[PDB]
Amino acid sequence: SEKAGHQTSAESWGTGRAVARIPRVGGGGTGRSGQGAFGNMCRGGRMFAPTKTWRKWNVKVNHNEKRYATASAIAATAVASLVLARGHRVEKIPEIPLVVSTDLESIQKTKEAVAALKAVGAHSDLLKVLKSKKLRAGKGKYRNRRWTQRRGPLVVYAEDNGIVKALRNVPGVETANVASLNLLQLAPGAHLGRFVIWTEAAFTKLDQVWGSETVASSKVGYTLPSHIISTSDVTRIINSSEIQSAIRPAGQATQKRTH
Amino acid sequence: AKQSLDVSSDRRKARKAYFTAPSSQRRVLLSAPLSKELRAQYGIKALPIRRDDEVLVVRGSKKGQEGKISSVYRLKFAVQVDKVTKEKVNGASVPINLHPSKLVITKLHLDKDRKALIQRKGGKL
Amino acid sequence: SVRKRKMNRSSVGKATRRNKDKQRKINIQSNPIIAANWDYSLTMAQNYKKLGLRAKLQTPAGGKETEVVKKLEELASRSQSEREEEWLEKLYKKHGDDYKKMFFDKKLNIYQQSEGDLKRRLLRWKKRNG
Amino acid sequence: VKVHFDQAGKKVSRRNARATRAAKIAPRPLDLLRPVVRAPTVKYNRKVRAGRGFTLAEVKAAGLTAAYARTIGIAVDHRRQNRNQEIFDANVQRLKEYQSKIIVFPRN
RNA sequence: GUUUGACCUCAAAUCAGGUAGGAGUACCCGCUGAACUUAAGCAUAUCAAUAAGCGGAGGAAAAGAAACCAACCGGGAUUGCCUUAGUAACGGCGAGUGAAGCGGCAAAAGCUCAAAUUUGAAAUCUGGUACCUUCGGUGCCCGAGUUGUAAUUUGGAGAGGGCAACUUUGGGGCCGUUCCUUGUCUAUGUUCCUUGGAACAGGACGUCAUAGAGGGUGAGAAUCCCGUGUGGCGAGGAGUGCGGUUCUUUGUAAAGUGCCUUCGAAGAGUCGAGUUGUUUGGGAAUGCAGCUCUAAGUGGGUGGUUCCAUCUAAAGCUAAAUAUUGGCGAGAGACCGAUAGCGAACAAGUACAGUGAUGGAAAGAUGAAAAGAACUUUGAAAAGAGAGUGAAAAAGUACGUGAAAUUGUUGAAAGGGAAGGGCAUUUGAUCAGACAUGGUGUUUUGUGCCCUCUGCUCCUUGUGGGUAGGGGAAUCUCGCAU
RNA sequence: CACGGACCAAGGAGUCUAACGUCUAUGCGAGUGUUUGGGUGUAAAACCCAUACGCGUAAUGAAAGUGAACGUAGGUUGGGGCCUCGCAAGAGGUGCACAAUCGACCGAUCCUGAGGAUGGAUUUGAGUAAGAGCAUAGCUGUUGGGACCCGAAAGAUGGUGAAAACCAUCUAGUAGCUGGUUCCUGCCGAAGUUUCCCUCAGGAUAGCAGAAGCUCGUAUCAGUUUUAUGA
RNA sequence: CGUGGAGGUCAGUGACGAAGCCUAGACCGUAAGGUCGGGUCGAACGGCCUCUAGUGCAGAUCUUGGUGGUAGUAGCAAGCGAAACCACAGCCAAGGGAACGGGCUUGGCAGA
RNA sequence: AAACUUUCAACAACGGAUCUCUUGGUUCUCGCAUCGAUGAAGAACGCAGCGAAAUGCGAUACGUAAUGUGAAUUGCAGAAUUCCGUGAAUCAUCGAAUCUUUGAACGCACAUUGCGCCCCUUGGUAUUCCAGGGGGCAUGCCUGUUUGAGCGUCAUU
Repeated sequence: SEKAGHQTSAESWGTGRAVARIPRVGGGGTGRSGQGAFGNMCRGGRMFAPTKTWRKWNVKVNHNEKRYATASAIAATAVASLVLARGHRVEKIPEIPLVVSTDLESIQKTKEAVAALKAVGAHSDLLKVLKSKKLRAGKGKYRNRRWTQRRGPLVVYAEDNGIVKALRNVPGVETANVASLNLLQLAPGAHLGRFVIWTEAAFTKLDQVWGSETVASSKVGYTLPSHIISTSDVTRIINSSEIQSAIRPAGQATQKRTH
Repeated sequence: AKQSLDVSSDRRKARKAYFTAPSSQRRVLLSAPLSKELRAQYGIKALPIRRDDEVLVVRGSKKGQEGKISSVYRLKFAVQVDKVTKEKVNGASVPINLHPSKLVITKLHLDKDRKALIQRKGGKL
Repeated sequence: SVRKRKMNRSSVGKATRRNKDKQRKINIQSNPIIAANWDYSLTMAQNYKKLGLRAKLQTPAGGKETEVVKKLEELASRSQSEREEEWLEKLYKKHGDDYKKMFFDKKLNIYQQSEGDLKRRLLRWKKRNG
Repeated sequence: VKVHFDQAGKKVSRRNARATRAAKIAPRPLDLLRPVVRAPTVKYNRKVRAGRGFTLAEVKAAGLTAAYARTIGIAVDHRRQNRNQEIFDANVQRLKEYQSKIIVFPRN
């Protein structure tokens, strides 16, 4: 508050009074009389640098950099090892990236919708959540952040036919329309590779949404970024027939101790 | 999950609303479930509680003990079941404050408005 | 605050108003054909494109016939006073169809109306009567 | 020091305002049919923008009357003048196309 | 008529009907107006067209339909945002001050007077009174009002007529929708085991989910209760937005459109002029006020290089976009968690202090339930002792956890006018110090996932996996048991 | 000397923002910047975008203008690299950025005077050599904001009291200063001053200690000795 | 290295005792600190990859609260009962350069 | 040696730190417009079986009536209730009531709980008077209404 700490009528006692020169409250017979106000060190005093409203709360980002991030986040969902490292019990799932038939969208009832995922293999991931429901470890308990749990699968659809409502109760399961695809959903806690269940229509639409060599973009003047390398692995280049031909002979990886 | 914008998921607002609830709202907040026999007869899960009806205690130290409600202490969010009493050191008797969620009704006290309450909630007396 | 502190303290209560859901889901009111054909799950602009009708007549800032025929369906679908009629009876029986004589007449044509006024009213009279 | 925290709030405010105006002015397109105008000053004369209102002249040449024009949702300005010939042609074509599109409901 | 009667003016009343004050004040509109402080002392620049004071409003206010901006193939009420831009411009060019048109957008809505005659009829309104379907209507009476109240007109013109074999047409109920307020109904374990005083915990076994927001319940409850989610049934109000349903529509009535004909008035102690102050960063005293004088009608105001462009002052109304530390009512937070957060989580603007204006704290937590310690006993009382309740009083209305300073008691050690510290060690006290037990190589046997007979089943490339029925150790350590 | 320390707990001091830079990272690149807004949304999130505008992309001048190829956008010299020969050591060729040298184009010079033609005199340039920016973020500097925290003599506005006062705000007033400033380790490591702005005050600079980029890694030098050549 | 909160993760720990508090207890880290045993306790909490800040105290004649020495002293015009003040102690001689000896150096000495 | 002083340890004291909680605060956003001469904001005096603040209320006094809910209130004492219903309740709702003394404060007054006036009036024959009950009497200003006044102006055989 702007008033907090300034709602006192203190006055400095002056020089040579055999007492500290902090501004003390006037009056008498109350206990509050003859004690320190207007000071960061004082009790009931005004804090150092009162936190103002006009702090930089929101952050401006480049729109292209923001798009790069979501493309990277999508790319990391189809790696399977990156998904396993991120969390997500994806050992018993048929393939990555996981694509389910379009009839998944039409499901109205949660009981049938969870039965679709359990048949697919996301059973273990939905048991990771629900078993990971813990109390918040802080003052977050009494600030409406009482419970905390693990993130489950994303379920990406092209167009809703009752899927958004079907899965909004099963804990951890988030849904996103392909046109959107949130970064905060795709890479939670800035860790790459959420376990993403795609739908058939969504997976085909992803070509249109982002673009490739053949198709355009659908985003105005956007292209997917180029690799500054050819291959994301170095050791095919180094342990080639080529490079190991233009190279001087090898050492021992650990020198024999001369003297 | 919360969908409506009217309802609040705030803890501070919700706890205050409960503790500073009036007697009329506390009547609904002190609801007891019916036993499986009455649920089969009347076709209803739970009702608000009153005086002259019988009850069976499910949870607590007084487990399995039954009786008839003496007085609904709505201020303390409690019922006081007769013959479920803690004997004081002076030989006197003091009733235990039970909560109606822990109780289960075995024999209802049907009045006219009580009959109407059952018929409203999809009942068949 | 001073006044708010009392209102929380009092046994009068507060004039509690829950009116936040109604600020979004607004019912259409001015057309019955639209009242049947309006998906409230969709937005304003999306509902207009679904119908056919234009939502905006200008080039909008930023980026982006089952019903209209029924409007064309509803698009597919005054006498003279007693004294006026009786007064015209007096003129017709006196002159006939001599409008020059009729407007130069003083006794029957009191308000000195032109030829065009009298003949127009006689044409309307000859439709309802002989 | 003012801060616009309500940028998100006031967009939702403005959208719901348009939603109410849509609900109350049901078949009509929220806004009036505005003209097409050549901007002033050497810098901006290449730009052609939405004007305020038509004119009595542009309305009369289109085939409708000024008072009636406002009731069918055509914004009419009376101080604007028809100096340019190309602007006059473009606006008359704009009105005539608009008149082919409109479907004015009966009063019965 | 030395009466009397019209008016005008001044009165009156405890008559009839009204209305204004005060509180609140965040925002808005006016009025008034400092100083500390900045450039070197301070007259401007500068704090500051601030704070305090004064007056006045509202849900917003104010502003507003051009006596506008422009110089272009012109824009076109106002308000706000973005930008123009830290640009033009001003400033002992320095502290620095600081716009505007255009452009993008938000929201868009325009109109009413005064102006020349209803003159073939003051066509108008107030009030009283009588009724009626009462935010009103009607009859009757009274007053206002010709020193002008109605209709018609506001420059976008407009009016008077004539011609179209022109075109259009009110109002009142009824039941619905809609809006406001309010009530009511709508899923699924109290199933077993462990631990605890208590299960909401762990474990096993299930259901519901458009409900796994939240809160309560003897500890972390989607499934116990209230809610939440999707729907449904209402009640009482508002209402002209429209849907239907009707009842009545009148009078030579009310307009609209195009052509032809005849006319055709637009605000003065104001504009402006000089000057004294105020206003600004304002260079073409900008804006305002005071004082002096004070206009024009093929007019007048404002701008552009000799003309041309642009509006029409001196009258008024008007939503929305915009502001908001107040009020009313919500929804929230990467906020604070009792020396923090408002001064105040509690008998807080209270206790209390000041003649007074005013100043103004401290202080949250027993338990699940008071089960708040009966009863015996020590003392006039103050407190104890037995005894008991509770899971725990090692929780006692001095009450959750109970830190340090500091205090007592007990035990150990040391002490001849200083202690505490570092390096090293002795003595005294004291605590650590394996539910560690094999490993290997042979030999009895006995079993099996072993040999052997017969199979069955999941899938991907051989170098697969799981899983039955018999037999058999006289070969076999292949494993495990003795 | 002096100022601070009775003891203990808790509180307690370089913060936030705007303006303008520094360097590093990221995106894209002669462009770049979604977030004033509109559309959309599981709703202050995220996701899309129209028209504009911001900054940069082509310069030379003072009122008026003109405009960058004699050109592998140059001639030479060097110049990281690369290629040929050589086991090497070397040599030769091509040479990036960059540097040195000779110039040119463009504009501006000193004249010549056919209103300024034409030819000579020379230099000049955040000039062209043939674009490097824009935006976000981090590190941090400068200045203003109360501005690291606490501490001074005040005036003014409005009010209360009274045989010269007090209360409340402006006001967290202004300091040529006083006291205090909160974790560990490692590594580098001074200065005590040159000259005028006059100094007094604050600085303007050089010196000592680094940070990065560029050529080189050498014959680049040294608080030293020696010979040589003078007063 | 540590503290409050945020995202993520450890299907983390936790009434068979979380957090806190002590402890003549043990281990690790040069250290900031981290880990463990024992005792007390009664309900939430921690590591890891990141984010964020009202984040780390011995001092300010610091602010607040509490508690001492002074002291059962002055005092009340056997009982009742402060305050000022307080780094720490208070033997001499001689030297300790510097109008500095009170801690040191060398001696004399010193019993509760 | 004991005592004494000091150090350490154990157990008590003192104090309220730490941890955890939270019907509180702060900030942001959204919606709406709602005080007063019909007497408000504010002050005072009171009111419950037993009450300090708070909250509620005005001699109808922690309420009365109305409507809904349907059977409590509870710190203690004591009444109740026909509980198959005009109905418990410090319940909810709230439209009808009362609404002390004041306060813009309004009969006159100053700081007098005085100083009155008029109307309506039930009682003490009330013809005298006496008492009770009830409503009014402020200022400015507007629209009227009314009794007037004015050599203010005109008319008048």
